[PDB]
Amino acid sequence: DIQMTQSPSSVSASVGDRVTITCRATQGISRRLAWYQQKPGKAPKLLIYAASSLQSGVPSRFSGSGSGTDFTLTISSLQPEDFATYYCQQANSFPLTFGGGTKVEIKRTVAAPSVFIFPPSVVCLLNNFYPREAKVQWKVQSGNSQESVTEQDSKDSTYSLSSTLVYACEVTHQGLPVTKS
Amino acid sequence: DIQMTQSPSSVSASVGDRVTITCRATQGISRRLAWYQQKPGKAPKLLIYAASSLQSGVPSRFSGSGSGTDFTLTISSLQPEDFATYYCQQANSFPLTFGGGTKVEIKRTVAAPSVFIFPPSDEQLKSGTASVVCLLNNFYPREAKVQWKVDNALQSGNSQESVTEQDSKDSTYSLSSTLTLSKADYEKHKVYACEVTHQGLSSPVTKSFNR
Amino acid sequence: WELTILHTNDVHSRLEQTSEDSSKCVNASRCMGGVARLFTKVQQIRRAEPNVLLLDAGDQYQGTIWFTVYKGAEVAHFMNALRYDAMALGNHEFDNGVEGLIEPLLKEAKFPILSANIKAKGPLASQISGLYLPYKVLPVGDEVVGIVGYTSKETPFLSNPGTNLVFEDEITALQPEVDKLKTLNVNKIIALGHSGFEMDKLIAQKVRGVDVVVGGHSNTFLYTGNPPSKEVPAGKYPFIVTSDDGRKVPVVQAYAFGKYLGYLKIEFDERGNVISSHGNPILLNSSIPEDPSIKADINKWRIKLDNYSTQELGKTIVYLDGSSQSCRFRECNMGNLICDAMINNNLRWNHVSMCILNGGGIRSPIDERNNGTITWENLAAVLPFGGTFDLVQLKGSTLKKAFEHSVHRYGQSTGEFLQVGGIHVVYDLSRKPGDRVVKLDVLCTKCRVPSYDPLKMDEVYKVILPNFLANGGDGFQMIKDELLRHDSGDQDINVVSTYISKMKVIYPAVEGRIKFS
Amino acid sequence: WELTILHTNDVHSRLEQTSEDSSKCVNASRCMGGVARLFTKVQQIRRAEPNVLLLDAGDQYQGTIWFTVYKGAEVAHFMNALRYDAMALGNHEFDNGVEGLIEPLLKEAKFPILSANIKAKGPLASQISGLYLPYKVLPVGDEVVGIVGYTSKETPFLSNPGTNLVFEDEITALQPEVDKLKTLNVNKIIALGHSGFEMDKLIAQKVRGVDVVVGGHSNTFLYTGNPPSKEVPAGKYPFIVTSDDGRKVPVVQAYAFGKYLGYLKIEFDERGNVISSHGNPILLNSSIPEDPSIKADINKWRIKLDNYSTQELGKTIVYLDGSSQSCRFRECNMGNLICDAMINNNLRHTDEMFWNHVSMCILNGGGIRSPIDERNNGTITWENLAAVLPFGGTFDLVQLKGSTLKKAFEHSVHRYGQSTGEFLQVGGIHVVYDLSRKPGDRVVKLDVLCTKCRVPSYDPLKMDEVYKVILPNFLANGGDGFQMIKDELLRHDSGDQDINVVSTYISKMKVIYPAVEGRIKFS
Amino acid sequence: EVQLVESGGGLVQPGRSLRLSCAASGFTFDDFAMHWVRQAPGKGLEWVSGISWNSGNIGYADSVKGRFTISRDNAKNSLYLQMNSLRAEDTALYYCAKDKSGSPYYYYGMDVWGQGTMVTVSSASTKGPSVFPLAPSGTAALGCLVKDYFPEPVTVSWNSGALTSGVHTFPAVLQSSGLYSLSSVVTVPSSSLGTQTYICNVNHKPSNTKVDKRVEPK
Amino acid sequence: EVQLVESGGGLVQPGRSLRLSCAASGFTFDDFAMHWVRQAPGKGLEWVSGISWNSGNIGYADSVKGRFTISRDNAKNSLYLQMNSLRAEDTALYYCAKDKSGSPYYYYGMDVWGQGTMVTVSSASTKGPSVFPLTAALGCLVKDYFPEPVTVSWVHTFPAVLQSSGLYSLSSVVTVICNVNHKPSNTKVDKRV
Ligand SMILES: *[C@@H]1O[C@H](CO)[C@@H](O)[C@H](O)[C@H]1NC(C)=O
Ligand SMILES: *[C@@H]1O[C@H](CO)[C@@H](O)[C@H](O)[C@H]1NC(C)=O
Ligand SMILES: [Zn+2]
Ligand SMILES: [Zn+2]
Ligand SMILES: [Zn+2]
Ligand SMILES: [Zn+2]
Repeated sequence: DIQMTQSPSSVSASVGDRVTITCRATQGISRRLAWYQQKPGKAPKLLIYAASSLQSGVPSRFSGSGSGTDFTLTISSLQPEDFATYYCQQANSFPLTFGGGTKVEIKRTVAAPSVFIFPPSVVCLLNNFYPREAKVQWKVQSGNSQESVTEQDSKDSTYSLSSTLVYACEVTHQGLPVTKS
Repeated sequence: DIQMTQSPSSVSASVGDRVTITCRATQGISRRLAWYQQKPGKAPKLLIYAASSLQSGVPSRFSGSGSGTDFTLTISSLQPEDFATYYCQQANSFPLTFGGGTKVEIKRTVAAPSVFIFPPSDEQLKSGTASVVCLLNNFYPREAKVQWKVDNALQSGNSQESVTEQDSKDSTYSLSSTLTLSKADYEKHKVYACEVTHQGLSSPVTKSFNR
Repeated sequence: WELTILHTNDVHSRLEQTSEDSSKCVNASRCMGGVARLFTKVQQIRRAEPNVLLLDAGDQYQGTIWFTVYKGAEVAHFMNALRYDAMALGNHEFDNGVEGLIEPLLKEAKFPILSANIKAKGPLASQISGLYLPYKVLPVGDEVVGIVGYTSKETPFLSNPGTNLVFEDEITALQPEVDKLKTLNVNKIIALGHSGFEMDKLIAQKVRGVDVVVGGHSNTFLYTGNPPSKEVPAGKYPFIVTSDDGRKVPVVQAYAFGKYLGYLKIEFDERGNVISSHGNPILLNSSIPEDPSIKADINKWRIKLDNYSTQELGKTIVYLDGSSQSCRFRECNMGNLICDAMINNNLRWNHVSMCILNGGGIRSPIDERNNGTITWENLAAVLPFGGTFDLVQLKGSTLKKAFEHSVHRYGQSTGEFLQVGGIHVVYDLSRKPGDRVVKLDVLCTKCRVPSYDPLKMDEVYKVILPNFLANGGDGFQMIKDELLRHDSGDQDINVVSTYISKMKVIYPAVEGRIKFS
Repeated sequence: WELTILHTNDVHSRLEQTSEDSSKCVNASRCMGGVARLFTKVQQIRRAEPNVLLLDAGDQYQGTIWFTVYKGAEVAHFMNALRYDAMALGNHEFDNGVEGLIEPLLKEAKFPILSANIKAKGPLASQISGLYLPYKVLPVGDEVVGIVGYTSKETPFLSNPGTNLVFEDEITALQPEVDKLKTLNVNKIIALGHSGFEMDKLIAQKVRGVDVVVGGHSNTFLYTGNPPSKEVPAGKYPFIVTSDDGRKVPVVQAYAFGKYLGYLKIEFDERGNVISSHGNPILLNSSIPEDPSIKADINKWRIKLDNYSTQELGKTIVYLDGSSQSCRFRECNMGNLICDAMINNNLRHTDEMFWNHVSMCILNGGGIRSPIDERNNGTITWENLAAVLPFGGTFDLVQLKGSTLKKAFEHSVHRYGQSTGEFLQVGGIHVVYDLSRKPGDRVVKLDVLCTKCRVPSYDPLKMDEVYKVILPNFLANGGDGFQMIKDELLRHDSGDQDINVVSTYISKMKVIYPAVEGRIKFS
Repeated sequence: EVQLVESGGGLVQPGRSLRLSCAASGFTFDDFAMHWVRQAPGKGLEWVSGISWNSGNIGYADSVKGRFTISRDNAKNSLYLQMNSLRAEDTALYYCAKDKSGSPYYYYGMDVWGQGTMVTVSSASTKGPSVFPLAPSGTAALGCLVKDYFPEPVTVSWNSGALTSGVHTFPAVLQSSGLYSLSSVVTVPSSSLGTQTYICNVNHKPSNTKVDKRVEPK
Repeated sequence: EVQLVESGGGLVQPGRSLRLSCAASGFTFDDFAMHWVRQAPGKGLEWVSGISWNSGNIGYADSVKGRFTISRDNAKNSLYLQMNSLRAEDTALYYCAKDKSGSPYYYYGMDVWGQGTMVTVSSASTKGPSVFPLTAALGCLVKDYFPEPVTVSWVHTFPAVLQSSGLYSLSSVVTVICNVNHKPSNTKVDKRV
């Protein structure tokens, strides 16, 4: 199997800038590479079907490049409709493996998480934080917890998180450590 | 200046009811009279420019008549779009005075007011003033009387009144009477009653909070 | 009381200044007319006089390219700019149908458009109701003047009013309206209308209660004294008619094409009777400046005109040969194309297949070497006289004599030589004039399969002429006085352009319709 | 790297299978062409061979009832079903105008449509930019091939594109496009265009960097070996042009009407140069079965054609006398109407500038079968026209000598009085017969419309002069006698369908009124 | 087509001056007499001033005579009203109006009116409203009192538009201190007082003040 | 025009089998290689199977090889995926995708994707949600509900998370009555907090 790695795992870009996504296979696949774009709750759509070949009905904004082992998708002059997940797929031979995906997100200012507690299964809720990379601990506990993070908000473009297990929740995030029970 | 009088100040009319408005000048103005219609929040619209000449686009149900000192505007088969204020204007010579105006409003059955009293909020009491509100809700006709009896003593002043236009659906009126006092003055009395007299009520309605 | 009637009639969309002969303005320092110049004069009169009443007697629709492009929008726009007090429907107001009158003019005019003798029927009755009135009581100063209008009974034959309009007698339709005005305390009544000078005099004599008559449709020039231009007066201004009631009714006309502005001062008494009247038509030459605002508006609107004029109407494979040496001596491509345009416009009198056209009506050729492009400018150069093609009913002898006159003076390069369509004529110039038409065949009508049969002298035929031929132009006097029926039709350039746009590629040829022995 | 170019040109709305000469199909066992048959052949070639590139050189518009009913929607739909890779704009694509090109075809087509030498100006430049491209870079297999489109500069004279379109020179507009393509590292370039075989050779010789030229607009047949049908090749397939750079450029063409599928195999090296090129057009005859799904789709779309058959095309003021007692003995207004239809159809939209001035028409009297009655509210329907012209032929353009034309006219009255159908209805011709004279001298007057003259007029026939005339395909292929025509043709081009032409002319002439004008007389 | 646009109106300190302008379009400005007409809040029409086409005949109301000056520029199609020595009595919406008569010798009323420009002659500074609750005691009335603000325009809504039935917003009253007072009420079912939250939103654009008061039973 | 409709997906126990079907409408079915793709809830795409036009070339992902079976009926313009010996790792949305390339010898990605069919493999039975109550913030916790689809109204609605028992959990929060609708179990709970 031709395993394919896509970088970065997530890119935060502002409207109007250039986004570069790299895709590397485990072996040369000539220019048999495709780029797909997928919105939340929608089927993926084909943007590039061969290296540097734009799909019909797709803006010339997206540009494919590369050959052999390295390929690149460039979204110059980003627009609000381009904030989705992009996948590279090798079309060399069966199996036609896909990539890990690359999420393009709206870049906004850093926002501290609003922390709230809910005793009973204790719930720790983080509201309107940015960036998505927050960390939550219980210090009751290791494991026995689930973290659910919403997608980026349509208007506030922030992120919200809910972690479910004194039971004092501790939150560390680059916008700050807040401990509350 | 040619002073101009208009009668009546207001007339009650339903759909299909013939409406007559009389304009009387101080001196003879021959047939130089204009009749205007004004809706709330809109600029006046010229209906009649001579004493009887209809402006283009004005329905034929509007008619002008009269000459010299007395002029008349007649609306036969009144329509919902004709409930407005009507003004006469002499066009003899400068100054071009306007008349007082005549409000034509939708006639309906009598409606007794709903009387509510609102004592001053503690916020404005902390701010150094007291405002006592008396609300008459959904009454008809517009002729309603409000008195303020504080400690069974009538206050002629210190009161103001606001009245809405006719309701869009009910075609009724609402009134708000505000009694304004100093915080120290309001700290003396206790009764602060509002008495309402209206033709739709057999007896006046008194509302109080006694605090 | 003193009233100043300013009036215009038969302007025919003459928005810009024209020459002395009402043609295109070449020398701007010697040009008459225009709506800007008329605006200037009317503004002066209104600023100088207290009681002014600017009236229009109709025929404001049609005559130039302005109506071709804007189709009455320009007329309504510039009469609203000039602030006309009333208008009467002319026949030309129905040229684009009743739909072409309702939308551009009736719904856009800010003045009452009047006709007391037009009655609507059926579906049109509700659509046109209230758009045109039988009369209007206009307050002028401290008084009220009742203006009642009228239109020709010949409008169905001179225009396209439709089947839902009835044009009854002017007298018997004006009298009830004048009486209605009388019961409305209006004693000063103006009969404004479009029926010709003779019917204006008839209205003045017959209708009881009419004080002044303002008319059109006749291009009649009335002047008191020495006229200021080439127009020859048909009578004094105003023409005084002694009515049956014993009153002297003034009748006024202001020629046509906006060259003159009729100006009549009438002094009334308290009871509304005309004590007297006097005036003249003011000649609007270069001595009256054009209003800069109206002139700027004309310039703005005259861009769309020059944009439409340049555009391509169709392609031509062949040289159209509008040269005088061909259209006045032999069969030419252009005459055949024009006859085909007339016949196709009529057929698309529903079986008319005959056409004659004077060769003096063809002025300029059209060049196919310019990528084969035909524009409105080329066709306008071919037929710059602004006429219409009219249906007439003739006899075989009359057509035969017209064809003799067509070659009665051959060799002088005159314009009486006839281009034909649906007619095969063979001449013989050797014999004496009056018998040089050796052979004359025409397309048979009221037959299953058309064919060219010899012309019968005792028979009756339907032919599409120009106005010049139907009115004794370039000779042809036997045509004008012998028409059994005569109905005006569509414009010349409009018909030819419609035919060319319908036939995207045209290829006229000398088909042998006209032959010589 | 081996590339298989499949191409078609000048299909002319021949969706259903036609006969050997683009006429209506009669014997299914001997019919050729068709979208369904081409679908089967292209499917076989795609399944059997790796690098396959199906292209169209233009003129898919105009020619049959399909274009009158669907106005190019059927063309876009079935070329999407066939999955064309690219298409070049032709002169006939501008029939019905730019408005009739943008909406039916430019919007519905999924394949790129290419024309480098077409420039839009004025208000149209906003509404048409991006709908047609100067070139397209298509990945074929693991390689990438650029295709540059072009259209003949004669399109304004052969069609009605309007004023807002400028048709620049093919070479001067193709050179910057090819240079830009070679800038994009595209070493395999195909010039797919609609400017004619001669201009294709000129593009191959002059434009640097063009590897293959796929052309149209001329119906030129190229074959290497014994031809499979009646078409006589004008050269070898591919026609090798020695470019000014020393390279050898193939030029290919596949006749017209979907009868052939141009099939070329080219060998490219790593640098994109052509080492070898060989092939032959594939005759889509009855041996290739029609695809059942495409045939079912065609039958489904034929429902609207059948409904339109009863629709009123227009009205006639006069009785259209198409009876045999009239159109086979004398001049009949139906024959005049049909000749006017042929001439007007040819002059409105012409296949080539060679035929853009044709004003002469002949039509055998046996081709008119039934008359049209004006008592039915004057309406003319497609069914009545089918009754008039039931054979489903075409109206062809044919170049003859004066002697050939005069001998054809002599034959037309060689056996007069026997109700034979050789009596020719004429258009743009004035013929006078003297029946008393012996056959071979009965045509005592024969005047024809001059075309080289600035103003067309009827001049006497010249026997050594050369005249272009529109005929039925029945006459061009012999027919009711008339062997002298078939023997002495100088040039032949198939044309639109008969009933199609007549119906389109009647649609333009919303009211028709043909008469007996004296085109045929007797002394 | 005929259009009149006023401009130049605004807040004036008492005793100061202000020049109203009126741009005209769609008609010959130098053919009609032009008028300035008052309308104070809650009162009828008052004719302020009038000017002829050539400024030869100028008239003023007796209340503005000697203070206001009407003028016109026919080249720029503009009408001007220079108001001098202003006072609280001139607080009104001013319309520029076009006379119907095309004759300089007659007046036929005014057939074309502008949208009007508001002139507020008051010494009170722009102040943000204080919003107080009017708590309720079948149905109960509950409201918000928007007191002591300036200038006049405030917008009062309930539950961000969720309450549009029973909304009675009374016209503002100019208090003795020069500040405006207002009240808006809603009549609502008495059982809805314990569960439904009632919120009065007051917007004062001139002071950029948005206040949200939660009215409860209290 | 082009369209692909998927059917046959639904609840199934581990170790059982399913048969996903895909109907093609607006293209020549027997000309394009047809693929089955798999997207786990909240995860990326995973190509699981593909078949050629004549079924000669058949490919499976390494995780589905030996269990799944792709097939096609060109006469019915249909694509089938038989899924045997299913596991809890096979629950996902399945897309029936059409290859862009018209050449049987190449793959040009996938240009047409039908709306996915949700295949859920779990041993848990369908049961109603359990609702618990939770600047100030409030909310409701919707625990132990199955299957995945559920609606919460009153606003941050977090994605669902599978427990160790196979039952989904959910939480909705607001800034200051939670209404939970679960169609598969026909449950509607309005809990105030
Ligand atoms: C214009 O007409 C007037 C009035 O008849 C005349 O006095 C004048 O000479 C004319 N021409 C010019 C160029 O002013
Ligand atoms: C069809 O044409 C091919 C050549 O392309 C020929 O070999 C074959 O015999 C033809 N078949 C028929 C039935 O005409
Ligand atoms: Zn006239
Ligand atoms: Zn007339
Ligand atoms: Zn061509
Ligand atoms: Zn062609």
